[PDB]
Amino acid sequence: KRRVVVTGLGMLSPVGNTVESTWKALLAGQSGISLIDHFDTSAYATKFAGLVKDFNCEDIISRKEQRKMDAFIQYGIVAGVQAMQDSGLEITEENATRIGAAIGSGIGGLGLIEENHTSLMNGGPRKISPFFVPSTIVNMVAGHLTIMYGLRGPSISIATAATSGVHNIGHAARIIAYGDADVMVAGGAEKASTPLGVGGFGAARALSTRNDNPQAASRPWDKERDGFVLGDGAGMLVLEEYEHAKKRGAKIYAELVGFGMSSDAYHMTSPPENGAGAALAMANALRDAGIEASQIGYVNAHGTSTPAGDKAEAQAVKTIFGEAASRVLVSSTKSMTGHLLGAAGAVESIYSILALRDQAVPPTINLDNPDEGCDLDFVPHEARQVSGMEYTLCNSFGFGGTNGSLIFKKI
Amino acid sequence: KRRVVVTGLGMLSPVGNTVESTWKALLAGQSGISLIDHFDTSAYATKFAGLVKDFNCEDIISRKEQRKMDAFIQYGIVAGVQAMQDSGLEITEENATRIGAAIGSGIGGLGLIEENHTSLMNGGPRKISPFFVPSTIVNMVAGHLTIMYGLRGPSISIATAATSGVHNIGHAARIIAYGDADVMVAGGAEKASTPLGVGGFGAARALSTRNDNPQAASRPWDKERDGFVLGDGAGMLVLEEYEHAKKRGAKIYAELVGFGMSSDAYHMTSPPENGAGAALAMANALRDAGIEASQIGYVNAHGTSTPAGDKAEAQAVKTIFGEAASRVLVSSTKSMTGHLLGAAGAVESIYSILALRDQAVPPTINLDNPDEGCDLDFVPHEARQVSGMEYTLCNSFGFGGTNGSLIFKKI
Ligand SMILES: C=C1C[C@@]23C=CC(=O)[C@@](C)(CCC(=O)Nc4c(O)ccc(C(=O)O)c4O)[C@@H]2C[C@@H]1C[C@H]3O
Ligand SMILES: C=C1C[C@@]23C=CC(=O)[C@@](C)(CCC(=O)Nc4c(O)ccc(C(=O)O)c4O)[C@@H]2C[C@@H]1C[C@H]3O
Repeated sequence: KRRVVVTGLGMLSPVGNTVESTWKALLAGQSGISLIDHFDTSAYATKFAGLVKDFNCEDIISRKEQRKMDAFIQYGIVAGVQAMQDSGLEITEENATRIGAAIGSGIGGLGLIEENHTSLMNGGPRKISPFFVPSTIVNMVAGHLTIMYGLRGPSISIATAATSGVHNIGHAARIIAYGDADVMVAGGAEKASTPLGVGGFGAARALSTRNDNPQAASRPWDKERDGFVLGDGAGMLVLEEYEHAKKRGAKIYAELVGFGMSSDAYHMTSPPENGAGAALAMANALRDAGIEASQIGYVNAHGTSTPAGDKAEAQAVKTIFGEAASRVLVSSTKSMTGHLLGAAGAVESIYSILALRDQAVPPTINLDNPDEGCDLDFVPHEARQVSGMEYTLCNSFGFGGTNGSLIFKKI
Repeated sequence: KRRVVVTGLGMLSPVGNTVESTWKALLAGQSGISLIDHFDTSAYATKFAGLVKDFNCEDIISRKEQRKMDAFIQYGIVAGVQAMQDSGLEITEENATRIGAAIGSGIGGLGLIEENHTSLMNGGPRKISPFFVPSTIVNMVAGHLTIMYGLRGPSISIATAATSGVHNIGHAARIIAYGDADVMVAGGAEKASTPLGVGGFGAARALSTRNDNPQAASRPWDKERDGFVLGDGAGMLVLEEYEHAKKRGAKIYAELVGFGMSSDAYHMTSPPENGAGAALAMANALRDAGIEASQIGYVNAHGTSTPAGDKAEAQAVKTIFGEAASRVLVSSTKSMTGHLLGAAGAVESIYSILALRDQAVPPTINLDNPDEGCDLDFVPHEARQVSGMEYTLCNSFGFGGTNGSLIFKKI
């Protein structure tokens, strides 16, 4: 039976352009939310987001290649290179066939979709860029990274809205465990802070409109919450079969032990009050890992800061953890980072892993006045020191009622 | 060890709005390509495509729900309902948790992306539809079908350009075999025949521009070929664990025995001359199925009608089949249907299955003057009667160099 471990990490987020800088900022409760300045937000109900500050790909992507990629792909590539470098893995003719990728995005290249469509409206199809398709489609991060590293193994890209990051990581692990690969770079990337992204999610009445205090906007489980805050970035993990990792002397961050999936079968853009779908996904991951709920020390929640979404997950956690419900720590790092959509489950899996390494759990900031009758410990305001934590669980749910949960185990 | 079989089929294509009507047309060598009339093609270099004729969802999708979905989702839903009905499966509180979906698309809702962006350009973000996001994103076919049927099991959506259909079907099978589900509705849907789709792929110099003879445009392996022909539609299969199918008396079309994946690691929009990536995917599927190349009776090719793409796959088939290379039949149904992109591998898996049932293989029409020095039997012009065919193989390759192959076995 093939075990899967994590041997490399890469990340760009609204609170940092590296894995360690991001983690340090989160443990310090720092918000990465600010006013948007790259497009005129005068007519927009929401005028802020979690932006990647000073993104730099100068020594990573050539000038000729950059022009063929939407920002989401550039972010995904940079984070993937960080992960591959961190892993110390060396690609050879002999193992190239055994290394692949599972990397997705929820919405893909909105920026270049807008640019190409604007061009078409203004001057006809002759003005569409030859790069339109490959610069926008969701699977292009995987495409570029395999070419860059000479990876010939399986490559897939799961696009399940906010569940993407978790599904790609989960299936990369399945692929390795099944025997189709020994290593996979997996994760997600997103850059939806554009007119269509902000305007689109705004049209759905899904975003916080707290323009007067952007850093206090994302407040999961707080009574004054009014929708999610969009965040940009990318998270990538190098997953690897255990004996393969040991043989080459890899550094091992944690083990990936459980992966659960479910569907709400309720409504396209809202969960059932019950949180039955969320619960089933967590139950499935626990069964996959062969452990009980009481063994989980921390749950990095989906917790987007929407009125109904946050309540359903709290109900789901209560259902699954029962008597232990008050003893597990639960936090939503989206309180600081915003919602990275297709990259959310990827960066949040990284947070779940580092929590095991450092035995420290990041807080749900802004939780000033929690919804009434719920006795869960949402790690409000300040990071928490933990002691003999062996397992963490990461939840990611998505439009369409698609759910996913991953469980990581220390060492 | 859990075996996976096919118990239901659903399909909309340019040659028919049902599984049997489509198959009858293909065995008869009928083209489904015609001039586009739903948008003004005056300024477009390519003015034809494979369109779904007289699509009807009146008794399937309510008027209230139709307005929330791009055409690709409406096609995917109709084909999924056809498959679920064909399967005879009855969803209960007891099995709901064991039934899921793996359905994707390569490009998603171009039609409604254009409509929403046009609205934004003309009147600001206030004019974007509240349905923008859920009406366009790739995972919405899976989302709607799970809600419609009350499916609570795993739902994923793989978006790997033209490889989508094969990857979704392959991973649905993996999910069942692993134990995460007993049944999965899997496949793909696409409706990229819009200004951005035709103009976008046209900008890349990837489409045939034979406007004076649209039905002769798609001509895989023919010397006068000049790019692919875009096709719309959707293909869905109900996959099911073997003992589960038998117990309820399901009708069984074929068994899914092998699934292989690879990456070219060559170029974003073209394969290597070698076809090494295509070859590895077929090799992987053969190994997964535990059989030799000589046992395959028919290969339904990726064969899009591009100069370099068709040559690389012919080289790959020669590499894998060697001495048997001239004895296996190879055909590209895209010669009649056009390229359904994210749905191509789904409808083509259906063709691969029916070929086993009927012991008949559809032709590569338009193959008037085959490229020189290649001795493969591409089933030119006319369908072929076969005799003791036990295995078929379906190839699907995609931008980003991502490849996939599936192998189906009779009974
Ligand atoms: C149907 C409704 C009712 C409505 C009312 C209260 C709410 O909380 C929101 C604002 C968001 C629900 C949600 O959490 N969806 C939801 C979900 O199910 C799965 C994933 C996500 C995600 O962000 O990743 C998500 O956001 C909904 C959205 C739309 C309009 C609002 O009035
Ligand atoms: C890089 C080039 C060179 C060029 C020259 C000859 C060709 O054949 C085409 C027209 C298409 C190659 C191809 O088959 N890609 C290709 C591929 O790798 C994987 C999938 C598909 C698919 O359609 O699903 C596909 O189409 C390419 C496209 C672009 C411009 C042309 O001059």
